[PDB]
Amino acid sequence: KTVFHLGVTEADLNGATLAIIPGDPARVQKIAELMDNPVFLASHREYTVYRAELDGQSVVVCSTGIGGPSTSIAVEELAQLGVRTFLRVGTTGAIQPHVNVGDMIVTTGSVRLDGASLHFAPMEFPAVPDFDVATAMKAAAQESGATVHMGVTASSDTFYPGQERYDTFTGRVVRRFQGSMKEWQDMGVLNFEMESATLLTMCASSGLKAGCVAGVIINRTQKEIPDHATLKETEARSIKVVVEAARKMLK
Amino acid sequence: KTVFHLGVTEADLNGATLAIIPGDPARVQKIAELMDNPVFLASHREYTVYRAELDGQSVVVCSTGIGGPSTSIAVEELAQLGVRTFLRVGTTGAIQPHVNVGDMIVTTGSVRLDGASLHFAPMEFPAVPDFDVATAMKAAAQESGATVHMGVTASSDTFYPGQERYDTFTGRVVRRFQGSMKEWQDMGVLNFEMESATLLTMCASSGLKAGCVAGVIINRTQKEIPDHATLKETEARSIKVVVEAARKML
Amino acid sequence: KTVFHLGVTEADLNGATLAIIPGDPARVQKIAELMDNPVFLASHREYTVYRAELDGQSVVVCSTGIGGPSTSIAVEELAQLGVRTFLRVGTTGAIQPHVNVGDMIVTTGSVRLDGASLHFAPMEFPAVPDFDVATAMKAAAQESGATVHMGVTASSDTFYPGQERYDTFTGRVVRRFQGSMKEWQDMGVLNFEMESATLLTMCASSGLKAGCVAGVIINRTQKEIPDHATLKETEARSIKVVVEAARKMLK
Amino acid sequence: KTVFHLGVTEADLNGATLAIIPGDPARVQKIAELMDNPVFLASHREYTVYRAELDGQSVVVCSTGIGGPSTSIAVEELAQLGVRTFLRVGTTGAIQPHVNVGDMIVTTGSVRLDGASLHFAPMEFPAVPDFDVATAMKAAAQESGATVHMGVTASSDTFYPGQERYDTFTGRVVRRFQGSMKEWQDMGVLNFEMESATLLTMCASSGLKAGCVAGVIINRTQKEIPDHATLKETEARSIKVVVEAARKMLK
Amino acid sequence: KTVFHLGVTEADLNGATLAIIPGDPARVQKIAELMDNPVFLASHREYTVYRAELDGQSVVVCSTGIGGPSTSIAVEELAQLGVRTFLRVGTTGAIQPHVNVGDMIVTTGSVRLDGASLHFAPMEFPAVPDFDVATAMKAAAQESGATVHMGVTASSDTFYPGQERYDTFTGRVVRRFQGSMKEWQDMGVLNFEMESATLLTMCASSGLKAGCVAGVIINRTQKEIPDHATLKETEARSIKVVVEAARKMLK
Amino acid sequence: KTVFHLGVTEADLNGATLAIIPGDPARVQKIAELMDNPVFLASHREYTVYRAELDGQSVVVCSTGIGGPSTSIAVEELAQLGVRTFLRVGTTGAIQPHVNVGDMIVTTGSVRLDGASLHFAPMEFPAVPDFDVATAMKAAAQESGATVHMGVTASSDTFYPGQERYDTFTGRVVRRFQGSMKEWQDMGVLNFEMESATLLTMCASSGLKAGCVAGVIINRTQKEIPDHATLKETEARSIKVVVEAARKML
Ligand SMILES: [Cl-]
Ligand SMILES: [Cl-]
Ligand SMILES: [K+]
Ligand code: NA
Ligand code: NA
Repeated sequence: KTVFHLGVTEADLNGATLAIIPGDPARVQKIAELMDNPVFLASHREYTVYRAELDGQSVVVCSTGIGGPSTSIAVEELAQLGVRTFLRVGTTGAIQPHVNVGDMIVTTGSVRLDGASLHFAPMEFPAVPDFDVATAMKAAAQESGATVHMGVTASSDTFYPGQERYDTFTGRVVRRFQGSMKEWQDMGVLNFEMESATLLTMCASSGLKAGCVAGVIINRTQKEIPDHATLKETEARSIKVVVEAARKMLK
Repeated sequence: KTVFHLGVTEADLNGATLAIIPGDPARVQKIAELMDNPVFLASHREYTVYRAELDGQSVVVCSTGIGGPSTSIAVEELAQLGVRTFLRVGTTGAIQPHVNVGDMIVTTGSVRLDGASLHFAPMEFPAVPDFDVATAMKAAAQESGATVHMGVTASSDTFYPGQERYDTFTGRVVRRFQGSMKEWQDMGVLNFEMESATLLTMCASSGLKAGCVAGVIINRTQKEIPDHATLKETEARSIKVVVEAARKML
Repeated sequence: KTVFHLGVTEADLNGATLAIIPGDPARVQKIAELMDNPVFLASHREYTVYRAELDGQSVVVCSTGIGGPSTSIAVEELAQLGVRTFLRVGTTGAIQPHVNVGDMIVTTGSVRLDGASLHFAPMEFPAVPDFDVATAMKAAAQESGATVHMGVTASSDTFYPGQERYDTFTGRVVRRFQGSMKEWQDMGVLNFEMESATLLTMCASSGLKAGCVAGVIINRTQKEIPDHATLKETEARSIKVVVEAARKMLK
Repeated sequence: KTVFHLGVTEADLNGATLAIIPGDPARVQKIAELMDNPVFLASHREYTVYRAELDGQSVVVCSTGIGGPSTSIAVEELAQLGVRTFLRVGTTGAIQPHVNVGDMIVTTGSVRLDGASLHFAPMEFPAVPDFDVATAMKAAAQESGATVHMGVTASSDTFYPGQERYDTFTGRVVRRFQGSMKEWQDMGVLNFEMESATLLTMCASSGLKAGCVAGVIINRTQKEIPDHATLKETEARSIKVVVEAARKMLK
Repeated sequence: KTVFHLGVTEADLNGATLAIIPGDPARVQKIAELMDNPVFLASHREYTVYRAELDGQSVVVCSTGIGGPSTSIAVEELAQLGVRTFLRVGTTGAIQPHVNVGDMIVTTGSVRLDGASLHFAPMEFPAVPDFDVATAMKAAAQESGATVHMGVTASSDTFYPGQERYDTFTGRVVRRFQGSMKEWQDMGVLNFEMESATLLTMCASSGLKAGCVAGVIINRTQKEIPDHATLKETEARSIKVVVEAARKMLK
Repeated sequence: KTVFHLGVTEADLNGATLAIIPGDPARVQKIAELMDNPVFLASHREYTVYRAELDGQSVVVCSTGIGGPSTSIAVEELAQLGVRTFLRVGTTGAIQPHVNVGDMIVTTGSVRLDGASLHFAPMEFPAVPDFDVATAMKAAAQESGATVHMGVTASSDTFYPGQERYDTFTGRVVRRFQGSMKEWQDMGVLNFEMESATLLTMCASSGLKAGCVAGVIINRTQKEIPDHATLKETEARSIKVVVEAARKML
């Protein structure tokens, strides 16, 4: 009746079969307010849950927290309450020099540098979005006017060594990830993030539709720092895009 | 420069940056003749190479043979000669009951039950098609009147135990693949095929655009050996689709 | 010099070298409250940070959120700011019949059913706590009058399939985890939780001291979803213990 | 009655229990014509099937195409039709400086750098030839007057990165295969090819007798290009040897 | 009624529930004679078995030989005869620069660079000692006045390449172990040894209590082969420690 | 210059380039006495080392103890002292019905269910004996009059769960090895053993010549208990065979 982590019932969802899932709980209300009659449902741990209405249809907005584990919980419990489509939205740092701040990335596949994806399908299984969702996301992102990159995302269970960051406490990176960023860059990988492999694998192997869209707020190959105005616009466009993607997904 | 296996030069390709790559060498000419001015280029081993023209643009048709290994050779050598986009048109076995023989399946991602993909990217890397290619294949399949399915393909380095076929000489399936078909089926995997994992991983990790459309010649809900009656019709439909998909990519 | 996620500085920590790291942001204040001069530092995402004083020494309390990924971020950024010792206090599902709800388990080693641990050390590396911390946790737990169990914890990147829960949306569990709970039970594994493998492996391979003590909120031999009853009193004991464990580490 | 890929029946084989299996379909007739009454059976895909008679006994010659996958099909379908002994013949590129063009390599074991072998046996299983076959091949090869090398062959699922070739489109080789040729060389590996691991593992784990014999036509460590006559002699010798090996295998 | 390899009966053990298990057969008599009424039981292969009495309780001393395999046999067959606690006392090579010859190392966890541990638990399982044993070992070692180190031990199935020794016949080390010693050192791993991974994993997963204490006979930051001069003295201190650790475990 | 574990020098071996390596130290003298001028060199741990003479050539006999780890030490340290050929001899339990007690098994390849082999070569590398050694062993075994089996051996790091034994303290076998004996049986594996994967992988990847021969003294699939006479005859034949195998190698 009431799922263990989200603290929400099916009734609270008002027939919603689609959820927009940001990572940050503070972003949930912002996304919900883009739609009609946003309603606060619950807030427990990293899970802030809102409901809103899009073209007369109920839409859930639920934060996942950082990482596949907390994400897998949110998706599972929402799925128990009837949610079938999951739209990942956020902002990300690109690792390709041709990708600029303000561009949109729609994940076509994820490098599974996570662990939670393995709890739903063996490693050989592709962390791939639902085609309709990826299509809707591409459409919404392009209609926003932004430059849109359809490509592979490296999905890491860590923010630091898994994204080959050396500016750390130990300043070192395990053997597996040494020189990994260059390897991903050469393989055409667009960006790092921390939830897509879990989300895509879990859903693609569980009869759920999922996809990931993100605004690029920084480029690790570029030394130039984006201004607050461009960052604000990119954040806003990212959530505008995901809501329009939701609109395209609704029937 | 003449590539080792394909036996063709970049000049032979006449500026072609797109290749249609069937597995069956006999399908190459059949695909090429759906296009303009088809010309036989070379035939060596499982590699039959034709060149043709589609809306004024050169297109290569080149068989890959069966399997990731022979496929990886074909793509690499075509890539050396300037080909950047690869459209696999193949035959496949459906593992979902609702899929019918004669249907088309466009791979959105491949289960990597192959070995060759590992020679281009670690297993964590997704065997995913280029989005434009997958989109073009879906559109082409629909516009050709075909019934098309978008979804995950289990891409196996074997035809028999890796696709959990039991009607074999030993009748055994190695532990790893025991119950695998139902596991894939439960996970929503649409079909079995042998080249998509290699092709998709190799291309997605090498700056090449790839995709796989395949005609369903069998449903594993019924049997293990594809009926010989529907093969040619299904193939004919698939090549119509892949050529139209190529047209959309150009 | 503020860390990326936690939003705190080294100055904010007032020389703290020890951190208590609950998973639940709500539990942070509750822990800091048991110490002297608790002060809210920051709250961003699943990271709520308080500072407090224990026997005249500054102690950080910082939520990790659910899962290895968000935990690894908290630990790394706290480490950048001078923290060297991390005490996880959390909730857990015991899988041994002789362990009761309300009991406490000090992890002596974690089964690495996560992904983040691999970003710090290969799978062969033991997810083992610092010996001094485990010692301090055992003594603190005993001195609190509660029944304590020393032993191995299965640390999963998921709450559902990785802990072999079948009462789910798909009702399926991937081949890897089919029959896994019985396997762990037969191997003497005490409980399931979601952060210890990451925490212990990361710290044991990074020159950081870590340990995990957890209150049993459910016995998996009985059911899959923990009773909401006694969730509070179990939580109350665990944080009492972890503070005393911290006191022993600072002595 | 008719096998799906090869397009032949048991009757077409005329009681043959031994098959010579070259990679190249264009080579099948050549091998068959070394024996008595060569008869074209079928040609489909990379599979050209001939029948011939050796000392009054029927022998099948069937191409496999390049790679374990296409090979596994031919072996399986031939096995269904009664073939129990499989003699791989072809030419190869050595990686040892002491192995010269014109020499014969008889595989005593294969490094499993393929995928198909795993579909018959886990990686721990040795890709080993049947001892009688290896013995017969060594005998035939030595009786040919050529210098014969008995040793380990590296069996790669690719021609390019798996054999650490950098003269490619991307010019890159995955981490796994970087420095791999030198590793194999130092381990005494004689040559690269692309079928033996699959063939040998499949047969050894399925009650089939298999072995691989190859003429050396190029050496990765040598810069000299062998002349046309030498290449022709080596090709001719290789198929003469495999037929003589078949003769020794026939009972 | 005699166990397969050890050649002893339960009656021979005289009610012993605790075993001291050195690797060296010659060390068995030395250990036994530190206690009361030492008696030779049997010697077959690498298994020399003695019995003695410590505070009126029977203690069995049994060599394991070198390696997880022979160790697993000894542990199993002793467990068949009622032994529940296993104290490994061994020799070890220091990985850290300031762990000196003659120091004692108590293993808090083992890097599983072995194969035998996998025969009892998958790699995710922690090679961790029983807490009481590790506690008793630390106490005994510290009370003895020895210089004691608590920490992670790299436990290898080989003495040479698995402990990155280069002064060997080939002078080669497989890719996996190239640079591994520095990796372990940077991760804070204290020492190399060959039995702890198997012993600890086996026991922790089989309801047996185990621990490993080892005398440092070489510092690997200096050389590869232990000097003979300090062997006897280091061994003498280590066995004094393990006997006292046995005393602490008995009750 | 004495090697650390074996406690012998190169001079001690008197130019020996071949070693016979039984697992049991007690069997070293029994092997050495089949040859000329046997001499005790050293005994430390599980390593009893003898030197002997076979047709005028020095041959070392050295025990390895049970398991790959201790075996790898002996092989390495002997190799440092000039030994290049290693003949493992022992007795084993067969898992195939057609393999009777008294028969001889010459390993053609080993299932690497060990850990030490990985310290010399990745798992993909075949645990294969030197062909001359295997050939010499087959010949020597045949000349003794015993039925000889050439085939794959499952080489386990444990005696109990790795050989799927349930008559143990816990009675438990880890998931990996559950049903494993039947798997190997179906794959035609002849026997279980505990040293060959390490020995063969180490030597085949290090320019050393190795092989394994073993008399069968028990069959997992047979109820019948072998009598003392046949057992005694089998262990005696095994060492006779390995000495003759050594003779053929020299
Ligand atoms: Cl099919
Ligand atoms: Cl050492
Ligand atoms: K041993
Ligand atoms: Na989280
Ligand atoms: Na092929």
